[PDB]
Amino acid sequence: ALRYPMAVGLNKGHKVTKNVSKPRHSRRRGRLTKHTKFVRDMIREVCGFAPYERRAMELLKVSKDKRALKFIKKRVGTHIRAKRKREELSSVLAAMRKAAAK
Amino acid sequence: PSRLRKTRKLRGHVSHGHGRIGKHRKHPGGRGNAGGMHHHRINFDKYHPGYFGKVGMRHYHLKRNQSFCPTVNLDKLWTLVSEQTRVNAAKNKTGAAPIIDVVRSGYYKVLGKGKLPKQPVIVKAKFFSRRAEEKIKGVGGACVLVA
Amino acid sequence: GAYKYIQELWRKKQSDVMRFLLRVRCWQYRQLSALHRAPRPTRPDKARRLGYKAKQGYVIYRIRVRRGGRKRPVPKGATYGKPVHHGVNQLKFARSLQSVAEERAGRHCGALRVLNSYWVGEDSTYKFFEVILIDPFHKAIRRNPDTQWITKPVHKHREMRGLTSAGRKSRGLGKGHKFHHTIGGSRRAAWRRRNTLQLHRYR
Amino acid sequence: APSRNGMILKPHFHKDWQRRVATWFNQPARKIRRRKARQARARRIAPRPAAGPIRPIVRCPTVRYHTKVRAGRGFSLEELRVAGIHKKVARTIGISVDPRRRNKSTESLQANVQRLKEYRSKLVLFPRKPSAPKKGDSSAEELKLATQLTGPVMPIRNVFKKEKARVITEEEKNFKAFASLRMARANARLFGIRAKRAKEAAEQDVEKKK
RNA sequence: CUAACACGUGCGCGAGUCGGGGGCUCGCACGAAAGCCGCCGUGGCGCAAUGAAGGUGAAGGCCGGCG
RNA sequence: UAGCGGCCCCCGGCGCGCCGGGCCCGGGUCUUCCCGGAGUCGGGUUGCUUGGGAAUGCAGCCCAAAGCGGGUGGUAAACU
RNA sequence: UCAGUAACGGCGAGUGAACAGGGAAGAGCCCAGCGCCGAAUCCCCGCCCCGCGGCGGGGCGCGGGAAAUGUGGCGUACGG
Ligand SMILES: [Mg+2]
Ligand SMILES: [Mg+2]
Ligand SMILES: [Mg+2]
Ligand SMILES: [Mg+2]
Ligand SMILES: [Mg+2]
Ligand SMILES: [Mg+2]
Ligand SMILES: [Mg+2]
Ligand SMILES: [Mg+2]
Ligand SMILES: [Mg+2]
Ligand SMILES: [Mg+2]
Ligand SMILES: [Mg+2]
Ligand SMILES: [Mg+2]
Ligand SMILES: [Mg+2]
Ligand SMILES: [Mg+2]
Ligand SMILES: [Mg+2]
Ligand SMILES: [Mg+2]
Repeated sequence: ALRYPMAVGLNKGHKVTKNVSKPRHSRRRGRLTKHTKFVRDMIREVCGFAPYERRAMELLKVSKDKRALKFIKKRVGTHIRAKRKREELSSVLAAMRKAAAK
Repeated sequence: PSRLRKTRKLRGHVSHGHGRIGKHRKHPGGRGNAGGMHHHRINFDKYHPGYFGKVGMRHYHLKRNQSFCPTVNLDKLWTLVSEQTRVNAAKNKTGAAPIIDVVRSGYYKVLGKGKLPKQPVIVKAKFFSRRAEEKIKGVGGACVLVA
Repeated sequence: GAYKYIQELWRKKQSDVMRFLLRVRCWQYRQLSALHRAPRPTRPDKARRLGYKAKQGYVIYRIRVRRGGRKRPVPKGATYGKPVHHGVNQLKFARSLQSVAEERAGRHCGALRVLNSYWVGEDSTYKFFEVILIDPFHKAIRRNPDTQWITKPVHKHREMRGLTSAGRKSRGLGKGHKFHHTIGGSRRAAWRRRNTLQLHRYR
Repeated sequence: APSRNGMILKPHFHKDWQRRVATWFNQPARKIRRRKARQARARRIAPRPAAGPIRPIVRCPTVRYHTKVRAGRGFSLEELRVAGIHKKVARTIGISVDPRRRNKSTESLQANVQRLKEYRSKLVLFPRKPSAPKKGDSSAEELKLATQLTGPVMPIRNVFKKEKARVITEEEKNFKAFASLRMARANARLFGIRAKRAKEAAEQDVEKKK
């Protein structure tokens, strides 16, 4: 039938072709570089872990996952950061277990 | 001008048009809107009902530009275009109808109030009302939406 | 280069290595006096980042500031007035301890100009900051085109006028909906612009 | 105290407003000084446009004004690159350039490209050395007719396109615009909850089948 | 005295009205005035109200065609 | 006093020429590499401030980071 | 101008911005880091030549020092 552009609805808005372009280089910040990963893992290897990080690692080792999440959230702050930190600590624990087994 | 003011005619009358019993003191009733609920309650209730209290929801970061939506009525609808347009459409025989765009003239919504002259019109707008739509259909014409 | 490694190290302040270092230094700084010139930066990377260059005319002063808040200097209690102003010993200073340290260094060394400062250690009762100063009349900087801005008279006592990086943070300067209090130069300017009558000639 | 009848007023004169009062007795002098500075700069830049660099076409960023067209801050790098202008040379030959602006669409980009090409076709470029001209330069004869122009260069216009009067067909006379708007509003409002209901109905059907 | 509001009065224009801010006028005795802008009416007030809001948004009366 | 009136002195700015000194410099296409600011952000609490309202901004104390990350999207929270 | 508006307030007295829009003006840039160049960098003392009342330019010094715990050139999010 008739499909007139409208100011309301799912497809609201004046129609116009949208041109693709390379994203601005400023959006690239935070992307992990190979050399930076090398440096960060070297520094982690020489330094170690924070006391709260190792306490949370013990909690994950005894497999109290909810306790680990709650403790990390309290110790660090936001739930998103807590989830990311818990995932990285579980990855570290898995790597350590695999190395010990092999 | 100070020439025409009441003060000039008031010189010599001790009192200055403010009474002898009750003088002209500083602030007999309190400053500003004081005593709105205590000793000016009668006046406030008699002349400004609904002054005290709360009602409705709070909208924090209000932006009037989102809600900007000027309106036009059908009696004014033919004034958007020139008279020569309307008369040419009137004495035209091919049945062609002129196109009136209210967004170009700065209106967003068309509301149907007035009587519409009997000739086809292509009204294109952003928002319409049911009565305006039915008026346009009855007079013969088309309603077109734009974004 | 080695700097990146250093920086990633200093970010790991809870590691035992850095913790031991910080403990030892803090002990040394506490043993020393309240304000004294350090021979060289303790954080070469941080001094680099803030603007230090290892050339003649750049000096670094290490200073300590007593920790805590700010209690109201009133005789016993006696902050006479309405109860809303009765507070004495839970108030907080409007400027940071870093800014206080920079201003103390600038006041002591009136012939130099403060560039920036950084944190080097702390304890229960002290905070230790190293502050970079520049001698504006040394030829090594007066003949360098890109650093001779600091030799202009306009840049006298930046720490006292709140123009350094640490001092600026307390002024509430920013862009966006969070910083409407300082549209214009500052809070003073915004308040002035909002609190005058523009009595036009015609009205 | 309130009189018989009237409006409740809230005059904002409870501060020391009389100390901060901005009288405008220097308004004509300010206008004269601004004028004098304007003509002084216009004389200073001898053949160059008095207004300044050309600027681009932009749309106002609001439902209230998105139908209008402004003069922007400066041309963006995508437009300069596709018009064949170097970002550093544009500023010194008279094109305002900013790098912040993006280009979501293509119509605006093409319009500004046309604007830049017209500006290149129209400008007269003086020799870098008055004795010997160069390749990227204008010949001598039209230099004698180079003059300052007043106002903005190629001023912005909001041009409206007429289409002629059309004849009605029955196809668009059966279009229920008001009903269409109402169902569009309803669909936009109920889209998500309908999706969730469809999802739970699907998982319930899967559970029943299994 | 300034600002705000209300009402009454006088004048101009009138569904419109108003340059107050800016600009153009060889800046300058008066003149810091006066004139002009009209694709400088942005904008204000008015032309539409109602609802807390999502929103909606201002006549109809007679004959022929299936009382 | 008016006057694109006169005379004298001094300083400047703009152009022209000479000597000496520095400078060897750009654009497009393809291939390969590289790219970021920490006791800081952020969280809790306390106090002040703001029109900013389950905290606008600032500061003290405690906790304290990440790298497809981080900040913002004016009502607290999880998912997207 | 938005606007005495959104909002705050014994929600009482009172307080109270911002975005968009039109104008005045209009100008953009530089480091650290990441890397590449025999530290390729800078300050000062002695002698010679120029003018020196805003102490500079050129040359000669197996003259001194700073600086590798990092000076200079390329280079900074618009990518290089
Ligand atoms: Mg009497
Ligand atoms: Mg009385
Ligand atoms: Mg009595
Ligand atoms: Mg009185
Ligand atoms: Mg204070
Ligand atoms: Mg902060
Ligand atoms: Mg009375
Ligand atoms: Mg009255
Ligand atoms: Mg307060
Ligand atoms: Mg929300
Ligand atoms: Mg109003
Ligand atoms: Mg009450
Ligand atoms: Mg206040
Ligand atoms: Mg604005
Ligand atoms: Mg302009
Ligand atoms: Mg370097």
